[PDB]
Order: sequence, then structure tokens, then C-alpha cells
Amino acid sequence: KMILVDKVFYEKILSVESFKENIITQSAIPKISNKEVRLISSGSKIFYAINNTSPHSHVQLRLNRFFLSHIPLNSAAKAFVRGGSYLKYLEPHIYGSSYCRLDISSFFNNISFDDVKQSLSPYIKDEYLIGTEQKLIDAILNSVGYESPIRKDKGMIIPMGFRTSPAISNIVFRKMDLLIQDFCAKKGVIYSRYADDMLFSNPRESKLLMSDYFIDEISSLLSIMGFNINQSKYISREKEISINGY
Amino acid sequence: MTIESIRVKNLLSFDDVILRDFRDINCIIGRNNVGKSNLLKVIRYFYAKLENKKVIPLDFHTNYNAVGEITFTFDTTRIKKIVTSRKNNGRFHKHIYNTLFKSSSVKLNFEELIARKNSTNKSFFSLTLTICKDDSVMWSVDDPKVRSLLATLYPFLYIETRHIDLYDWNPIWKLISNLNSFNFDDVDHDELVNFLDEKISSRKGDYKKYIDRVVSVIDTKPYTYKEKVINYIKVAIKGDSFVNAGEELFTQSDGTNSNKFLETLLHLLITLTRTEFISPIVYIDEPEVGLHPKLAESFVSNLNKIYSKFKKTSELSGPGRYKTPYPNIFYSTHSPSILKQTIKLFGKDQQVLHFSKKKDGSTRVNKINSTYSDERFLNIFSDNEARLFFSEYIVFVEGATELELFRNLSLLNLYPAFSLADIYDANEVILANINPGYSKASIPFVIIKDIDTLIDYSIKTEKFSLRPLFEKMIKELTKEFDYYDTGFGRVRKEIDLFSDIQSSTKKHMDSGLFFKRFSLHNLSSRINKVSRKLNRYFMTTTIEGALINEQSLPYFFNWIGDVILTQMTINNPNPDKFIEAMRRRYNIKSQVVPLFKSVFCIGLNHPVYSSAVDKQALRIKLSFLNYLKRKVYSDFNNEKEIVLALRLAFGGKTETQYTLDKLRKDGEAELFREKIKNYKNNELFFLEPQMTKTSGWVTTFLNYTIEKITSEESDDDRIRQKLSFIFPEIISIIEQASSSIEA
Amino acid sequence: MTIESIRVKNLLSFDDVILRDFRDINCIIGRNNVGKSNLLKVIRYFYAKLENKKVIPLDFHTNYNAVGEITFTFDTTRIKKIVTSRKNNGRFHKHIYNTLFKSSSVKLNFEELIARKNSTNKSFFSLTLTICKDDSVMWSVDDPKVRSLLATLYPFLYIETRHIDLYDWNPIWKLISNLNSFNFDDVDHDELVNFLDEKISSRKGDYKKYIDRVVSVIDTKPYTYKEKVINYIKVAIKGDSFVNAGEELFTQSDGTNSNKFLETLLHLLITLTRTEFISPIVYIDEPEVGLHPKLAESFVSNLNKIYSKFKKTSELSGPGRYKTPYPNIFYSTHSPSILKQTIKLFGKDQQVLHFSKKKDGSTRVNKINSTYSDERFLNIFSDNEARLFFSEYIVFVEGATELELFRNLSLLNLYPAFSLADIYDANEVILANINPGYSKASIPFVIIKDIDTLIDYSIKTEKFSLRPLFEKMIKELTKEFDYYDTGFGRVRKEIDLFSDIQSSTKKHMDSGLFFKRFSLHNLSSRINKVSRKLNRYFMTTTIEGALINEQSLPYFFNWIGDVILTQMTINNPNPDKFIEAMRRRYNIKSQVVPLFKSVFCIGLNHPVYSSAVDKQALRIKLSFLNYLKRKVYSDFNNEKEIVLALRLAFGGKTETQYTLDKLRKDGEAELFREKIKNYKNNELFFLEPQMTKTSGWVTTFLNYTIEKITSEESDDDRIRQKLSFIFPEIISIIEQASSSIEA
Amino acid sequence: ATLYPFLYIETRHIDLYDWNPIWKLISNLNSFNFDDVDHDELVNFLDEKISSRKGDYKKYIDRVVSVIDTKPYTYKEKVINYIKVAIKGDSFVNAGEELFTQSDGTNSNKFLETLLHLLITLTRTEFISPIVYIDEPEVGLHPKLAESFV
DNA sequence: CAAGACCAATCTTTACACTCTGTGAAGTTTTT
DNA sequence: CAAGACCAATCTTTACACTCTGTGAAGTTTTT
DNA sequence: CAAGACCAATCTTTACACTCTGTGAAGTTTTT
Ligand SMILES: Nc1ncnc2c1ncn2[C@@H]1O[C@H](COP(=O)(O)OP(=O)(O)OP(=O)(O)O)[C@@H](O)[C@H]1O
Ligand SMILES: Nc1ncnc2c1ncn2[C@@H]1O[C@H](COP(=O)(O)OP(=O)(O)OP(=O)(O)O)[C@@H](O)[C@H]1O
Repeated sequence: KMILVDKVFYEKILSVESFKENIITQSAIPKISNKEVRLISSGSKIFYAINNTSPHSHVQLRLNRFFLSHIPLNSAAKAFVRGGSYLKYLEPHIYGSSYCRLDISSFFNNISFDDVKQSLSPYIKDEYLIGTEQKLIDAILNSVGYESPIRKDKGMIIPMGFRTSPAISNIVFRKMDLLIQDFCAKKGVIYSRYADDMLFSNPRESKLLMSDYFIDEISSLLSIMGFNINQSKYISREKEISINGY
Repeated sequence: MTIESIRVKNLLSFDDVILRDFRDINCIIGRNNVGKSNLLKVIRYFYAKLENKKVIPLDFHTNYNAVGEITFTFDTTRIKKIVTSRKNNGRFHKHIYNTLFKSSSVKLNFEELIARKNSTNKSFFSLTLTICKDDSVMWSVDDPKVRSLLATLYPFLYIETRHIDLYDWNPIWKLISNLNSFNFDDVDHDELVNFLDEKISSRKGDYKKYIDRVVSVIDTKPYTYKEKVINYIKVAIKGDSFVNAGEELFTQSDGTNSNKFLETLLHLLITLTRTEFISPIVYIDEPEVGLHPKLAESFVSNLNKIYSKFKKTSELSGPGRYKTPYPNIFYSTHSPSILKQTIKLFGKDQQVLHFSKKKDGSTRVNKINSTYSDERFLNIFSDNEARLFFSEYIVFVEGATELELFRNLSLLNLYPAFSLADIYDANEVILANINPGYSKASIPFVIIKDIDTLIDYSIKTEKFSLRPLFEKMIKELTKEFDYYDTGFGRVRKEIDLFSDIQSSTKKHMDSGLFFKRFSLHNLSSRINKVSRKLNRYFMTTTIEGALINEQSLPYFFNWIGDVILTQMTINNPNPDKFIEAMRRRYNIKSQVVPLFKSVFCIGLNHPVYSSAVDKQALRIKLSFLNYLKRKVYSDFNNEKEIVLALRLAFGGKTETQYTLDKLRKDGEAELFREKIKNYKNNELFFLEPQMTKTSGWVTTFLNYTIEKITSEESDDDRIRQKLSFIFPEIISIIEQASSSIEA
Repeated sequence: MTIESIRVKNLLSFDDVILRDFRDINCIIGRNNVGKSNLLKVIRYFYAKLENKKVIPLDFHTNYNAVGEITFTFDTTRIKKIVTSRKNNGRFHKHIYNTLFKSSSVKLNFEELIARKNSTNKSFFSLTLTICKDDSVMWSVDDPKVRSLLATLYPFLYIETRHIDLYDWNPIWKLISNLNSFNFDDVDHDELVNFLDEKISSRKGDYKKYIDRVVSVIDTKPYTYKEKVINYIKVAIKGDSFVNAGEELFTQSDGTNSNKFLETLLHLLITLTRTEFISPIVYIDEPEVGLHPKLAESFVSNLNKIYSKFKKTSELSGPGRYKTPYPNIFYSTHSPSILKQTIKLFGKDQQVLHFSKKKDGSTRVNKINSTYSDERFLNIFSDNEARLFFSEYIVFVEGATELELFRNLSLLNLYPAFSLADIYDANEVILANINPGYSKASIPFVIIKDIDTLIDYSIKTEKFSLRPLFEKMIKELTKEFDYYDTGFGRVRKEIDLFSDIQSSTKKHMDSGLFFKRFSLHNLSSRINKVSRKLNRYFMTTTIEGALINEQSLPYFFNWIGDVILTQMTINNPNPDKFIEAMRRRYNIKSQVVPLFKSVFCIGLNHPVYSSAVDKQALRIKLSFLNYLKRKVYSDFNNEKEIVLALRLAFGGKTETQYTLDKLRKDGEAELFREKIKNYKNNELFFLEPQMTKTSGWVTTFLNYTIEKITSEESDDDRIRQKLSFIFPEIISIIEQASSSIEA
Repeated sequence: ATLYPFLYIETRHIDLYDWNPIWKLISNLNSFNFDDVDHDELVNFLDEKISSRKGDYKKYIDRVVSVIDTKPYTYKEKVINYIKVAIKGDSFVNAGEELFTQSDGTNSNKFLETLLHLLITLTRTEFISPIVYIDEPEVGLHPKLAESFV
């Protein structure tokens, strides 16, 4: 039995008190304003941190607790999931003889919001939360997503450090996890993923993982929803590989 | 060994399950619908695909995975020793070398090969079968000869005892054919025919002509190896059809037939696997179905007898004892007798696997501790202890009174969930050697004790003293020895005050029957909150004190009224004249106590009296009820004193954790003890036989209370809330156990 | 009621077996191969021949009888009430009257008919089927309509749970058809067709044309009644195919499928039999096969819930409660859980039948007492107590030490027969309310007690006194109250001296540690010889005294030597320097006791020391062994004093039935008590933790003794005779139990 | 698959004494509406027709429904149930005689004859066009009987 | 003199009511 | 320029020895 | 630069009408 959310589900157990005022006065749930989000710089990377006092943080936390934790995922996703760990990502490959490692460039920034809407649509009933103005799914994504002030062109963005961003990333990438897992299985390759770092291993005596064809195929798949492969971190070795020291 | 590990990913009811560290006997236990036979189906499909049979692929646990994987890690150390050696130059050995261990020693160099040879040899062969979403199957080794040879070397023998054909034991022979390996080049079909013809002929040559005719007429296919060995066995032995103890199978029973079938097959397996390097894996479902408990115990006993008769150790050696590894025997049972005998007769060579299907639907496999270092516990191990393995929630208690309470039928009627929890009284040494904390995740449990086991207050010194159990609990609870900061600061504070409590002193009142300001309830609550992490619950007082609180005084008193009205009779065969004589000699008002002593006495049988006798008895009983009400409310200042007196009479403890016997020995509270003895010997003599712990007063009390409150209130939620109010202690423990059971 | 009696003569495994006094639930228990299913086959054949089916006749038990008879006594009191009444003028009622109760009330006259009508009606119908040697069958009633009507009125519903088709629950519907009775004259096949056509048509008349076409093409047979009711049910309800908890059957398990099948069928049976006068007899084989113990308990619990939800009594009444008799439910089980829950939840409405095949081969059916008047025992009833029903020989004991002894694995290895006897410690009240003497013939038993429970010698008064158990035993043993002369004169003499023993006095020596001339062995032998008729065996002393006798002193001492050599280690992380320091400070000769106290201490873990350390430890241990030998043989005059001291230290009794605690309380034997305390606190300190009863010294003692004597002697008959010599008391009880088990 | 059903018989392995597989094939043939017929109107009709006291049969059906756990009917089961309730008899009889007393060739011939007759008769009014495949329509049949079958 | 054993076929056998539960206040041969 | 994926058939796969147990010391069209 | 291969779930699939038949004119580590 899949998880379904209706108006009462949002109003009673999700919102509780964060958006009581909006639901009693039938006022639209607002966007996450820049006042609630502080912009940290770490390296060349930029992190977005929400303030705890805002009701959006609390509703994000209860969304993570009660909603995003029930949607089924793909077993190749070993990160940000209950029971998933790096050692699990690095284990299925002990059976392999040749190893290859790929990376997705700016995984969290390149997640299209429309893909998130499409991925979350079957698990949320299509209703009108606030009169005839804002739908329930629209309110939930208003809680989850954010608009980047630095780059207003790309519009709504799932930012780094928004509590619910990792689970949403796993859910929205389940489609590609299935596609790439099917391709690798038909090629006889063991596949696993941690966040955006993808690891493939061939247990047979073959040069498939060292060929340009494999990279081209994975990139061609990743272009379906607009991802790209970081060419600097691409690695392919035989009989021994080292990933971040392991 | 035979199999190092078995891993299933996303097939049937398994999400990601790995089974390893197999022993000689592997008992599989678990609730209905947890996947115990799903392991059988997975292994059976893996071995069917090993021999390139055409079968339907198994279903995926969830369809959000594009793959489903089965991994088998065969242990080929002994086969490597067998075949690598220069003496074994046979053709089967040469095939095994050229198929498995060639192309694996090819890649290694001289240094690594010599290191493998000289050191402790440990070689494994990992084979992975992956089922894609479109029903295609892909192996990790693309040489079918390797897979066929692996199937031959490590055969899978498989029985579902439920669907056994009792009256035809033919499937035994096939399995025997799988076991033993030897040479057949020398035996042709010409020498045998000549031998038989020479033996069977009044004129030489006739039988050969007959066989030539039969061969010429028919058209057949050359024998396979297994058919060859089966034919040679069946010709060699005296009889083919099976007979149970001299009687035909169809006349015998069904349980006897199944028991004998399984017994002969397992005996043949262990007997015949001694001399060969073929290491089978055998899987029995329900080895106990249709078997009397005595028969299941005898089945396991005979299995262990055969197992130990061929086992060679440093002490046992000589003719008939082999070092050859035993086949891996899995059997899934739902019978405590099978598990009990397995544990008691195998010890360190058995393993108990617990299968539980969680909340989402995945199967979890855990290892339950079944090895005990205490010989006394092994000998005293019985059906009651082995029943614990099948429990869902174990509530360990200390005395028999808790067993009497928690097993109450009426009480369990209103709390059906707690009916699934087995209560087992555990001594400290028994609780130590059972090791229920090792399982925890597999079989959740709770240990229920009294706070007296922690702190022993002294009335003379006005000091608490810490029992060694408290020090040991604190020692496990001072986790901070090698840790990092967490939200455990409250825990450290609580342990600090628990250590501080030793130096503090508390005054007592009424010669040591109450606390001036210390709240034992608060200390109990803090202790339970802290020690919930250790699955231990401590009650403020004894169980009798838990039943008899200040709030339970009315209903209990009503019970006294009822025990005053119904269950005594007149102690004379002539109720009329006897009641008249006692009314004459003893007054109604001045001498009511001796009159009731002479007239009424407790009796299970209730003879029917005349209406006037009933009226007189009712008037006397009502007068005695009023007199007892007045006397009880007069001789005791407040309700608390009455509750304490009732607790002490039945064998409870005071607020200072002192029993009646303890108070008598120490000599304190002379006035209260004298009042209690006076009430027992003068007014409450009829309740004196029911004063003891084992007298069963708890059962009658709870039954009457439940019946009365159900008479008062109809709704079941109302009745449960009334129970929670009236017994805040017991209902809390039942609620906690039920909540842990539900999840 | 439904069936008064069932009698089988010379058919299958039955010689002459009569089953009667059926209750609402009849649990059938017994060993494998005793005929439990043979009753099923007999009833099934009787009912198949009732409906004039063509089946092979059943085989005769012995061929020296020309006949084999099956007798059924149907209880037609309620049907007579149903049909005789003037209101029920229906056609089914008229048929029942004109077939069964006509020609039976015909023979009676007006007086007898009125007497039957007015008084408590009790009418029975006896039907006998006789199978001759030439396979012909003869009934005692020659009207086949009577037999068919009896089959219809009292249908037999029959399940073997072993051979259930799990994935197709169709056989439920057939059984439902057997249950309920109502009218079908009004429903033709024309009104229904018009109704369906009016409901199913865009243009009126099409569906009727379709049905007319189908009817015209096919050729069929008119419906039978059961097919009619099945069709109407299946059209009426929402779905036909069965689903377990929202999931398809083939995905679910096998145990779950069988449990749900049985549960739904029994629920339907009890629910639907409420309103009708048809009283089925249902027989379930193995209601527990493939079921977890928790699931079997839940199955019985739900069965009892449904049974009690429709039961009407003087207190429970109102809407939904019926007085209609419940169907006779027999089920044969081999699971203690089913029997335990049946007893606990039914009480007086259940019956336990024991099937045993004797020595010649005939089946015996007995009734085991399963109703208890004690509510406390019912609530405390658990798996351990319910296991007793499946026992072959119950050896009731008193304390946990006997449980430790009689369950010893090594001891049971040499006496396999005694492995079939279950040992169960029984309190006096538990033994009283179990009532093991009621069965006796069914489940043989023995009650093992100490002679202290009979006679309590007083050292101060030099008098024996008789405990009330002795008076009660004598009271059952003075059979001569209303009897005739027999060879019981010896018994009367023995009872005369047993009464005389009270007035006699016996002197004691060594301050009350021995008897001058009285032989407690002779008294014990006389008591046991007399009381063997009551299945009670009394030991001369406690079990510790039985283990430690004058003959067992050598081996026990050897154990001390071994417990001196192996299981202690050095109480220091630095054995070399510590042993040197203690050798320097404490002399070898003068201060050996403190040196051994400081150096050696009991420890399960044995760290490996240097060779010189081993040599020093061995020399010290040998010196201590010699010193203890000398001290023990010096401080005690004879071997008997040493044996008595060893018994007293471990918690035994003297010849005068006095424990160490009892002697300390009474104050006698100050010198012996002081010597024992000195030996415990100075020389035998290491054995002090093992001095207690529950410390498990019995297990270690017996294990070591068995291993040592098996090392000395090889033959098993020799080893058993050595065991009999060394422990004359325990081996005698084991031999008696095994001999009673064999017969 | 629904529009062009495949009906398939191997006459060699026909179960002569039980003609149940006919009904299934009949269910494949004809198509009509079942929204109007619920399980409430039918129960009320039957209870009104089958009761000495109104309401008893409805109580009985409610009890049976409450005890059991089932799955909603498929369409083919629905039409089979309605046929089997509507017609006078379910079990098949050859020329007034029970099947087990009759022969094997006669049983197979009558089975095939009734099935083909039902197929052609019932396929007239509907747009469902089955494909039927018979193996050995002649096995066990006298030449005269095979000619008569055709 | 008198007697056990006196074909096999032949017809709606499934509930009622007040009581929602209880049942009631012009051939041969054979028989001849 | 260069590369993963390089048909399907085709041959005794059942034990050895010292060690009774351990494995070792003169047509059209298409390709063209 | 740009592209085939873009999860698995999620909802009555059995006849209509005029035409009785035809459908239509305050931790480490990892991602980062
Ligand atoms: N094809 C399948 N796809 C998914 N889950 C399945 C499938 N077949 C079975 N299961 C699941 O596996 C379990 C089947 O019970 P299984 O026989 O594996 O357990 P079991 O412990 O052997 O049962 P029992 O105790 O009765 O012998 C159920 O949880 C069922 O939901
Ligand atoms: N045809 C027969 N003739 C004589 N004795 C028979 C015959 N059939 C069975 N028996 C006897 O009856 C018993 C058959 O076992 P039965 O099934 O009756 O017992 P059971 O208790 O049901 O067995 P289980 O406990 O395995 O279910 C055996 O003692 C067998 O000797």
C-alpha cells in the first residue's frame, strides 16, 4: 500500500501548527523568502541554510519524518537512506575484477523542479488545499523547494542543506537508477550509487569499463533528464581502485 | 566446511539477506509467513538454473529494482586439497582440476601459489545469478561446465515433509545416487551378462540369448551415472520395497511412515557421505509434522547418535571415525521438542536462525544464542525453556505470584495483545546464562524486578545501601568511558545522583513504616526511565503491593464482603439446632466474633438450608460486616495504614522495603505487628488460609474485580480505562508490552 | 447431545472399543501407531455405507472372528421434539416423522407414550453394521430410507489437514451445503430468469432467449438439494475465490493457508449450525500441522471465542444467543499447545481421549482427567503441565535437585529407556489437583518423596511422630472397611506396626547423629513395599544423601582430587613473581593452607603458565592433596562420619532426618557443626560456592563419575552394573521406571 | 485476447466423466451488461422467495459473507454463475443415462458435439470471434459416429 | 403337517412460526 | 581512426591409494 | 555539443438499439 496524502493529512499531521493561520483564513502558502535563507560559502560551493524559527523548517522536518520516508526507492541508492552507508556502496564491488567510477556534475543544482513535481505527483492526491487558488502538491513543493537569488534564471531550485533535499534527490533520481541499473545488468556489470558518485564493477575478464563506449552510454542515459558526467573525476582501473582512500 | 555464505537481493520476500557461518545443524525457526520456505525456493531455483533447466524466474520483492541476485560462495578448500595433490591422478580429479582450479591458479605467480600452499588454505568460489526485469538470467561465470560441476560437487537434497508420499519410498534411491562416487569403466554389460547366464541356466547360453533378444527388440538411451549406481545397488541388496518394522507400509500410520522415511534418509546421508569428497546440502521442511513429541525427540536423538558415531576428535579416534566434514543440514521446524533436543544433544555444532518479516515486508534473518557454558542449564533445559525461542515478547519475572497474575484468563481477555507474550520466571543465574540481551532485536524482552533488588534501606541507620546489581547496572550505564558527546548529559546527571544516593539519609515515621518526605515513587520513575535502555522494569513495591494500593481498597473490601457472604457454610450437619444453640450461648452484639467463629467456616460445598436458617445467617453476616467495617476504620487512623497492613499480612513490603518476617526479626513496629496478628487471629481467621502467596488469592481477587467492574461498566474501552485507574502499575506494564508487540 | 456412543468390534486395530459421554470438544491424543485415525476410517466407512456407496469393506483385526461390527447410537431427543410437535407440519418434518419416529411410537401404548412425553425425553436410535467374512454387509435395520435420513440428519464432516489443497478452498462450499436446511419450492428457474433478463438487457427479452438457447443445446440432470443451496450462496455473495488478508493464496504460506482454511471452516460450521436441527459430527486430523505454537494457540482461542459468543446460559442471554446443541468436534492433535489452550479455554466442555495400543495390538481408549476445580491451577496452567498429557511415564519429584539428577545427559545415555519418561517436580497441592491416580492405567506414574514427609524424629524426646500424610496414606490403605478376606493379612500386619511405631522410642548416639539399633533402611524398604500399590516411592534420605553414600566416598574424593588439580588458577596477572612471593612468605609445610588460599582460586578461564610455574603448582597441589587426605582421615573416626559431614555440608540430612540448619537451630551436635564450619572456612573454601543445592554440583559430579567409570570399564552392561553398585538408590528407581515403561 | 479468444481441446486427454471445462469456454463467448445486477437486489429477491418468515435468508447470507474472506468476481465467473443459477441442471447426462455408465467414445463424441453446438449457437449475436482448435475430433469414434458428428 | 427365508419398481427427504430462537404455553421334444 | 559485444558443434565429469580414512610424509532482377 | 534507451502506480475492459439481427439509412566518514 503506497503512501497517499490528502487535505486532512496535510492539515492534521503535517502542518499541525506551522500553517494553521493560512488554512483557517484560506490564504495562499507563501514562497520561501530570502529572509528565511542564509547563503553560506564553502569552497566554490554555495550552501543554503534555513532558519529554525521559520515554520518552513518545521514542516520540512515533519515532511521528512512522515512522508518522504515511505516512498519506495531504488536499492542502488546507498546514500541519505535509512540503513544506507558508504561501506554498503563500496561492498558489491568486491566481486568485480575491473572498476570504474563516474560523477554527476552539480547533482543537486541540476535537479529540475518539474521532474520533482512529476515524481511526487502519484504519491499526493490531486486536490485544492486553499479554495481554488493553490493545490496541495503546489503547497508541498513550496515547502520543499526554493528560489535561488544568485541565479534567478533557472527558477525554483532544490538547494544543498534543505533538510529534505537528499530524500527528494533520491526519489527524483530513482528513474535513472532504474534505467542505468537495467543497462548495467544487461551488460553484466555491478552498479551502485552514493549521492552522485556512481561506481561500476565488472566481475568478468573484459575491458568494457575502460572503453569510451561505456562512458558514452552512461552519458546518453544521463542526458534524459539533463544531467552530465564530471569528466575530471572519471576513473577506470583493473584489479585495484582507490576511492577517497578506501 | 561446505557453504560460506548465501545472499539474496530483491527476490521473493527478501530485500537484502545474507546467511553465513553455517554449522553442522542449522535449525530455522520463525513465525508463520516470514520466508523460511522462501529460502528453500531460492536455493531450489538457483540449483535448477545451475543445471540449465528451463524454469520460470522467481518474482521480484519490489519492482523498483531492475535486478534480482542470488550469490553462493562454495568452499572448495577440501576439494582443492583433493585434486591438487599428485597422487589423485584419476579422470574425475583431472576434470575437477581442469574445470575449477585451473584458470584460477593460472593468474597467480609462484610466490603467491607457494604462500597459498604452505599457509592455512582457504579457497572460495563465488557464483552470482542475476535475473533481469525481462526474465533473462546472467551469470558471473560464463562457463557452463563450471556450473554443472559445482552442482555435482555440492548437491542440493530437498524434502517438504508435508507432501511426502508415505506409501512409496522410491525418492530415497535417487538421493542415494547423488551421494557416492566410484568407477564404472571395468563393469561392462558383457561380463555381467555372461556371469548371470552361467549362474542362471540349465543349459549354457540361454540367458545370453534372452538378453540379446530383449536388447534387439527395444530402443534405449545409454545409462547416466546415477541410474548406473542405482541399478547396481538395487541388484546387490536383498530387497527394494521398504517395510516398517516387519509390517507393510499401507497398514502402518502416517506419522510413523514419515518418521521412518526421514530417519532412514538422514541415516543414509550421514553414513554414505563419510568416504567421499561430495558435500551435500540437505534442506528438510517440517521434520516434525505428524510426529508425537516423544517421536520428534527420538528422531533428533537418533540423528545425533549417528552424527557422533562417525565424529573424530582429539580424544575419540580409531576404527570407524572420520574427519570428513558433515553435510550442511537445514531444517525448518515449528516444534519446541525438535529445537530442544537439537540444542541439548548438539551444543556447539548447532545454530538457531530466526526469520521475522518486518513492517514493510522484508525478511530478517538473525542468529539466536543457543550455546550455553553452564552444564547444569544444559541438563535442566526442558520444554519450558525451549518454548522461549518461539516467543514474540518474553516478560521475565521473579516469583510465582507474577506468573499467577500475568496468566489470568479474565485479565488477558481484555488485553488480547498481551496474550501473545509468554511469561517466564527467571532466576538471576538463569537470566544470566540465557543471555536475552544478545537477541533483543530478534525477540524483544523485559526483565521485571522489585526495587528491593537495588536498594536496601536500613531503619536503624536511616540509610540506603546499594546492592551489587545496582553497581553492575551503573557500570554498564556509564557508557562515557570511550565515547563522544551526545544528548546523554541527562543520563550522566542521573547516574551521578544514583551514586550520590548512598551518602544521603532519610528519616522514617511510625517506627519505620513511612517516609517523611522521600518519594519512592519518584525514585522508581527515575530508575525506570533511566533503565528502559536495558529492558529492565523495577516496581516500587512487591506484586502484592502493586495489587493492593490505596485506590484498590474499595473493590478489595467489596471482595471481603463477598467472601463474607458466599463461600462459607455452617460447620455442623444440623444447621437449625446448631445455629439456635450458638445464638443462645453467644450474644448477637457482645460476642459476635466467637459466634461467627462457631457458626460459619470456609467450605467449597454449599448445602441448601431452610429459609429461616438463610435469614438468620444473612442477619448475622450483615452484623459481622458492619462490625468489621467499624473496627477496621477505628483501629487504623488513615486508609494508608490499612493498605500497609493488608500488604504486610499477605506478604508484601512497607515503604521502607520490609516484610512482616523482616520486621518481626528486627523487632521494629511492635504495635503494628500486634494489631496485624490480632486481626489475623480474631476477626480475619477465615482469610488466614488465603494469606499465603501461593494460596491463589491473586486469581480470585482479579477474577472477582474484573467480573464486578464489567457488571458496572459495559464498554470495553471503559473497562480497560477502569482497569488502568484501579491498577496503575500492572496495566502500565501490559500496555508497554502490547505496544512493543504491535511494532 | 448428538451421538451417545460408538462401538467397534474386530475391525482395523480395534478389538472391542466403546466411546461414549461425548462433549462439545473432544481432543484425541496418543502415541504414533495407536489407531487415532483408525476411528476416522471406521466412521468414514460407516457413513459411506450409510448412503449405500460401493466401497471395499475394512479389514478384520483378527481372522478368528467371523464378524466385524460398528454400532452408532444417534440421539434423536431434539429431533423427536422438533417433529412430534403439532406446529411443524412441513414436508421435511412429515418425512422425518414417517421414517424414523413412526413404527417406534406405534408399538408403545397410550400410558407409555404419555410417560415418554411428560417425563424427561430420552430417545436413542441404535444402528449396527456387521461385515461378514465374505465381504457381505448386514444392517440391524432393513429400511434404507432410515439410513439415508440418519446420514442427512447427522452429517459427518471430515478433514485430514495433512492432505489439504492449500491453494484451492473449494471443499468448503460442499461442507456448507451439508449444514443448513430451507425451502426451495417457490424459487423456480422461470422467475429467476425473468428477473435477470429484466435486470440484464438493453432490450427486454434478450437474456431469456440466451438462456433458452443454452438450455436447448445442453443435456443435464435436475439439481440436487446441496447443489441448489451452493448455487444460491455463490450467486448471492460478492465473491467465490478465497483471499487471505487481501493477498492471493499462492503468494501466502502453507501454514497460514491451512490455518485460515480450518479457521473459516470451523467458524462457518458453528455460525451456521445455530438455527437448524441438523447436528453434524466433524473430525479434524492434525489441526496443528504446519502451525507455529502461537498460531495454534490463536486458532483454539478464536474457536472458543466463536463457541462462547453463541452460548446461552442462566446468566448470559439476549439477542444472538442460542440453546441449540453444538456439533461434536473431534480433532486428533500431537501438539501440547492445542491441548493446553483447549483445556484452559473450555474447562468442563472438553474431553481428552487417550489412545494406546497395548501389547497384543488392540487399541485402548481412556478418558484423561482434564477438568480442575482450582482456578489458580487453570490460570497457572502452562506448556510444562500440558506436556504431561503426552508422557509415557511421569516421575513426580519434590525439589529441583531431583530434576537436575534425572535429566543428566550422561546418565540418560546409559539408560535410554528412562529417556522416554518426563520428570516433573510437583508440589503437594499441584499433585492433588492434577489427580495422576485417576489415569494410572493410561499414563503410569510414580511420586518420589523423602521419608521425612512421613515421620519426624525428635532428638530431644527420642520419639517418632507421624505426619498427616502418613495418616492419610494409612486411611487409603486400610481397605478392609467393607471387604472380604484375601492375601492381605501381611498388609494388615504392616499397617498395625506402622500405627505402633508412634509409641516406640529409639535412642541416638553422637548427640543425635546415628541410630543405636534402628534401621531406617529396613523401615524405608517396608514402607516402599507396602506403598508400591499407591505408586509412591520414599527415599531413606534426601537426594544429596542418595548421591553421597559410604560406597560413593572414593569416586567423590577422586572428584575432589580432580577439582583440586584442574579448575583453579593463580589469582594474579604475574604467576611467576606472585608464586615466588607466596612461597617465600608462606612455608610449604607449616602454612600450606594460607599459601593455597593466596595462590590458587577457582576460575573457568585457564591461562597458560611457564613450565616451572606448572611444576611448582603441581608440587603444591600434591602436597595439599596429601594434607587434606591426612586431615580428613584424622579428624573423623570412621568413614560414616565423613559421609555424614559431606551430606550435611551440601544440605542433606542425618540418620535422624536433621539438616545443618535444623541442627544449628536446635543446638545439638555442637562439635560436629564446629568441625564442619572449620572445614568449610579453612580447608574447603574453594568448594564453598559449590556447597549450595542449586550450584549445580550434582551435574558435575555425575558427569565426572560417569566419564571416569567409563574410562575404567568398557562394556555397557559392566558400566550399568557399576552404576547400580555405586548408586544403589537412583539406579533402582531408574530400573523400575524403565521396566514399567517396557511393559 | 478478449476479442478473439482461443478455445483449445485435445480430445485424447478429455476427462470423459466430468464435462466442467465446457462452462469456462461458454463464459468466453458472450458479452452483456452486469451493472444493474448487484448482490443486494438478488439477495432480497431470493429471501422473499425463500422464507416462511421474511428476512431469514438475508440474515443467513450476511452471516456467510461476514465469516468468509473473498475476492470480487471476474466477468467470466459472473456469467457462469448466472447461467448455472438460471438453467435447470448443471451436471451433464448422456441420453438420460449417467456418464460413468456410458462409453468413452460416446462420452467424447457428445462432449465435442455439445461444445461445438454451443459455440456456433452462442456466437451468433456477439462481435466476439473465437478461434477454436480441436485435436483428433475422431479418436475413439466409430466411422458412422464421426460422419454423424460432422 | 408346517416354517424362518415373502422379488424389484414404484412417487420432491430438506424449516416453521407468534417466539429472530425454540419445537410451545399337417412335424418333433419338454412342462403336463 | 578504433572499440566493448568474437556463432554453435565438437570428445566418458564421477575415487585413489601405502594410509580402510585422508588427499601426504540465348532471359530479367539483386549483391557488384 | 547531442542522442536512441524517458521508472512503477495510478481508475469497472465486457452490447446497443428502431433494426430480435446488424453496427445504419560537542564526534568521525561520505556526497560536497
Ligand atoms: N512471489 C512472491 N512475491 C512476493 N512475496 C512473496 C512471494 N511468494 C511469497 N511471498 C511472501 O513470502 C512469504 C511466504 O511465506 P513463506 O512460505 O516464505 O514463509 P514460511 O515461514 O515458510 O511459512 P510457514 O511458516 O507457513 O512455513 C509471505 O510473506 C509472502 O508475502
Ligand atoms: N488394515 C489393517 N488391519 C489391521 N491393523 C491395521 C490396519 N490398518 C492399520 N492397522 C493398525 O492400526 C494402526 C494404524 O495407525 P493409525 O493411523 O490408526 O494410528 P494413528 O494414531 O492415527 O497414527 P498417527 O499418530 O501417525 O496419526 C497400526 O497399529 C496398524 O497396525
